[PDB]
Amino acid sequence: GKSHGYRSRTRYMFQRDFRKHGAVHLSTYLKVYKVGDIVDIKANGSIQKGMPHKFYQGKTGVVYNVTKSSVGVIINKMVGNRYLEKRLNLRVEHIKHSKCRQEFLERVKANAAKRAEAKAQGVAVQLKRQPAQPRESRIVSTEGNVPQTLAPVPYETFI
Amino acid sequence: VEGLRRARYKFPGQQKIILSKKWGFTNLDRPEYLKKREAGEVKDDGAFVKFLSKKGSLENNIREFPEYFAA
Amino acid sequence: QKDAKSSAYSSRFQTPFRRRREGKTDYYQRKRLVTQHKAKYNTPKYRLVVRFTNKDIICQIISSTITGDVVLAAAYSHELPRYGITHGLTNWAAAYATGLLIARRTLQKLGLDETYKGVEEVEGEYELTEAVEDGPRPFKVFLDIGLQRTTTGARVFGALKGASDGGLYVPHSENRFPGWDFETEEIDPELLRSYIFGGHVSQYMEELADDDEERFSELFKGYLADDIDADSLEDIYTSAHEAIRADPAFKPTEKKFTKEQYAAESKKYRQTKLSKEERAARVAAKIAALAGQQ
Amino acid sequence: SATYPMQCSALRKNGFVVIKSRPCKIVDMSTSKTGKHGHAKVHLVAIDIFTGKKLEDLSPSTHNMEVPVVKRNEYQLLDIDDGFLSLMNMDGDTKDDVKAPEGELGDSLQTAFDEGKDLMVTIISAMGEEAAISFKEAARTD
Amino acid sequence: QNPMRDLKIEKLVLNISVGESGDRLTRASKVLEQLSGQTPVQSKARYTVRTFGIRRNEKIAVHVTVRGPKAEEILERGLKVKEYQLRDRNFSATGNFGFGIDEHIDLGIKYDPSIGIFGMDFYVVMNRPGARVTRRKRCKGTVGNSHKTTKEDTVSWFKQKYDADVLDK
RNA sequence: GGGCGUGUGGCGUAGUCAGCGCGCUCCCUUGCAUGGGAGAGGUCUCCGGUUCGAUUCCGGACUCGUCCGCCA
RNA sequence: GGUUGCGGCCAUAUCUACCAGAAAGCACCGUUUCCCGUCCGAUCAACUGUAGUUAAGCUGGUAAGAGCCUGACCGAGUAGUGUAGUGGGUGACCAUACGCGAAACUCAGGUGCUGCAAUCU
RNA sequence: GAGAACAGAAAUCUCCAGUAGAACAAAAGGGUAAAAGCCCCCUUGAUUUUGAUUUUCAGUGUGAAUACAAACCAUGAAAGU
RNA sequence: AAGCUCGUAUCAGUUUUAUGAGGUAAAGCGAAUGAUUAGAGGUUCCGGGGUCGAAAUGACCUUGACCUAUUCUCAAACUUUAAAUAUGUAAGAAGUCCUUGUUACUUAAUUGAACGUGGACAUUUGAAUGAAGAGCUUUUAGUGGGCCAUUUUUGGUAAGCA
Repeated sequence: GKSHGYRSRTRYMFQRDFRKHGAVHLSTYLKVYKVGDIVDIKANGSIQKGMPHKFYQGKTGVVYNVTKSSVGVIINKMVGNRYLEKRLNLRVEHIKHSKCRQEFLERVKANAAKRAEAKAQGVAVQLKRQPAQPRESRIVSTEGNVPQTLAPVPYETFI
Repeated sequence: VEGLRRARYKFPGQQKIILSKKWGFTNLDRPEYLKKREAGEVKDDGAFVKFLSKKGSLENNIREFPEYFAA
Repeated sequence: QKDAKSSAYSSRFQTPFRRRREGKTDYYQRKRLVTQHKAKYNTPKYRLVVRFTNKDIICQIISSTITGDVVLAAAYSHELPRYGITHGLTNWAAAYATGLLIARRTLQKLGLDETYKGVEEVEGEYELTEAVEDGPRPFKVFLDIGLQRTTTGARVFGALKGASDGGLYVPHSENRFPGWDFETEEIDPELLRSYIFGGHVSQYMEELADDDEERFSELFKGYLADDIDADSLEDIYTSAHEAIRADPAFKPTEKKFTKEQYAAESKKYRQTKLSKEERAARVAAKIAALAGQQ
Repeated sequence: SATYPMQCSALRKNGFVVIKSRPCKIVDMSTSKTGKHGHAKVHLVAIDIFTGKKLEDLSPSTHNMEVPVVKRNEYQLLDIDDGFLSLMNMDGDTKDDVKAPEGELGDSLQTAFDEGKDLMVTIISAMGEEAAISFKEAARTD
Repeated sequence: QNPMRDLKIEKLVLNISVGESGDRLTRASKVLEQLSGQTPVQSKARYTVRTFGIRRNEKIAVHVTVRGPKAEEILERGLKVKEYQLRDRNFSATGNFGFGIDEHIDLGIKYDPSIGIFGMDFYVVMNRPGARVTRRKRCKGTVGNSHKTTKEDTVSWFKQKYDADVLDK
């Protein structure tokens, strides 16, 4: 018959990695999570308690509950034609903070600093990001850079 | 070439007979292998040949391959 | 030819942690010590780290951060001459005095010393520093004995007893103290008090000085050089205890020099690395030497 | 439980079955198709272990038949008196509840105990009734 | 050079394999106990072998470990039993050496008719000072190459002390 | 073609991850009848795996004996 | 800058073979009355810091060293791949257009950094 | 790998090398080295009370599991589990 | 189908930026597991066949193993490495910063946790593009035999086959 267990098809997903097996380092236990933090989920195969299901591997969610050794995380799961709210109790070995959130907060504080310093002059702050604009005019010189003519190479076996 | 051309009839599909630019069953070219074997940095094996490298311990590189260091 | 390791072995080998390779840290014990209840968010957990080397006892109060461990206060056994203890700097009572010193020092620098005076009149009874009402809780600290063996009579528990009588709230039971009867599950207080005041070394001093005098000159030579007899060590432990309860303030040494003054001599004495060009010159000379037909 | 179900096709020769609430041991099995379209029927010929009677039953192959639990146990004789054997278990337990065999097995066992061999007795349990089937002699540990 | 490179006997281990449990085992254990002055330890069988007749875990051998000058004294008695002649094959690559002897009568216990006759295996383990580095729990390390005991050093020590000669084979 | 069972000393076979009995060959004892004790005799069909260990647990292969292979 | 205690990252830190180590600190080291544990005070426990030693541990250096780490316009815009055609070819498969882009190999360099407290010519 | 009477291919003892090439009840795959393996000591948390959550999923049931709360316990020096 | 609450948004089968997760394609085997071709150098208290040897833990060849350095070819249920395409989250007003209130939680401790009071920051309010209105509810029909094409792919010699 068919087989769809709780950890089916999780072979390479829950292998550890090359040459970093063994016990886990103490930074994962010394990291501090608060309610509202945004965290990434990546399971550790060395810890069998508090494991996430294989669906939530690589998923990103929001902390809603902090307990003794675990963290409650909220994920949005697509079920059919809508998203449902899923609450997960995961031990802290299987989560880490999302770095995109802290990058955005750094942008927020630097952006507020720019607005605060330029408010003393009113110099059209222009605080929105802009994407890659087309590159403008330039003059390239041939002083020591005379062009070299290239041609297609004929065919050879090369074995 | 005639032996390979006779052997090609026993195979399905299309095969080509190409005269390689390499020396024997090695992977260097003919003048590259010639300018390598004029120095002592090649040394024969049962059918193949072992080559000298600039890496490794100098004691092993001198017990093997003596004629190149005999400069 | 026999003790040879392949390149495949050395490529697939995974090294342990550096402290495990040095054999100094039990990470299985460290994880259970330094981790915190996550609902106590940034609350530090404090370890009384007690380590026994030859000729020293090291007591520290240590919390853990990601960038490394942080020490509130440390107390070594080699600063006991300031309090009047000159000989036996690693005996069970020296461990007691070091624990008492680090307890009084931490409560002084935290300001929790006018309350929680600890056990002023010591008798060898088993009790913990209980919380006084309508005030702050006592300072809570946990042992880190490291790789040292737990054993009834070991002096890590003497350091524990000294720190507990100094006013720290350290959780412990009494079944590892000297004087614990195994069959009758109770603690004998007078033998523990004798050990606090050095009875086990003074009784040996008497029972070896009465018969074997060459041993009494080989060991306990410093006791004869400083005329310390068997009965006076009890009162010098008492005077050391009251000197600790007077001032644990930890004046450091004067260092006799500067950091760069030590660094000049040690930088002169240390060996340096060989650069790439002189390494190439060395191997060219070696090729011209042995492979140059002698 | 004392007894457990099984399928007729799952049964095979030298196995135990329950026929008419008797522990029986099969000697013959034969399957014949009922009709060309239909399923085959199993005809079972078996012998009761205790009484030796021959009992037969035919059933559908997919039908489930009852199967007993039969345990064979090894003991040493102590005495044969009044038709009741007295046996001795490993770890020194003793039972006298077993009745002596009544046939040529019982006669041979009685003569062997009279002339003084050390006799090893096999007694079987199935569905709450107890009997002795065979005896040997201990070649070593005399 | 040589401040504390001096070889010494780490231990002497005396092994008797009676091969089967019971009265012999107890008699061999009594012989080992009276010879050592210490109670001996019996060792269980790892696997069942029919040809030997052994099964798993019947304490088929008995052995004792003696350290110090007493071990040196029993080694003196064993060497005077062996007439201070040992094969070159007896020594090992690590530097440890052993020999096997028949009966304790040559050792001089004297004979009781009950206790029987049992031969012995003597094994001497040799080390230099500083061997605690491997044995201690904290900061366990490996011993350096120069300080290691070897076969040539142990045969030189066995020629110099005990004024004995080794056989060429 | 498919499925099931089958191989143990000459025979009957039994079995815990090779035993007896009757054969065989000797010896001993005592009829009316005997009986006892020794031996020679078994790659458990074969080959692997598993297991401390496999007759025993499994897989593959051989032999032999069975039972089906139907409606059009 | 050396050393110790507790660490963080967990080989640039490991492994092999040699060499060196002032001071201090670690270490080996001396002992079995007491607590305690062993067949064995070897490990563990306790005592002394006394009788000694850098021989080992430890630290550092060396090696056209093994390994590991970093980089390259080195291989290679190669292999692979998203999209397109009433493209080629009997087919197998393959070119082109708009895009993305490896691994092995080769070469060059490197061989622990650092936090808290104490202590040191 | 090198040794030690009987003792040899396999009995017990000693040393060295040994990233797991072993073991963890069973199928297979993950995980584990001062351990999750082997040995020893003490125990019954394989307990009570109802909730929440994950998988299968209709976000029903059943099975299995996760993290807590309120008790009462076990173990250890203790953190804890 | 009936609408209801609102009026340009608590949107989007899309892109960019930042940040995750994956073990396929490819590649690799002088890297682990497994398969596999060929010689070379060694090991015999440590193999087997011959010949010379009284025999010899004898010799000489040969052939097998094991080791060492090479060499040829591979893997759906092998792997150090590792794409492309797909895929999670974020790009603020429900935000940021400052100050200090509550608690029976928590801390050695106004230490922290959560929710707050008061104050400051507004149209470039925090990337692009588009918005066709956005959000919400009730009720009920039919359907629950499918098939084909490109690409990936399984069984099969194959099939207008499954």
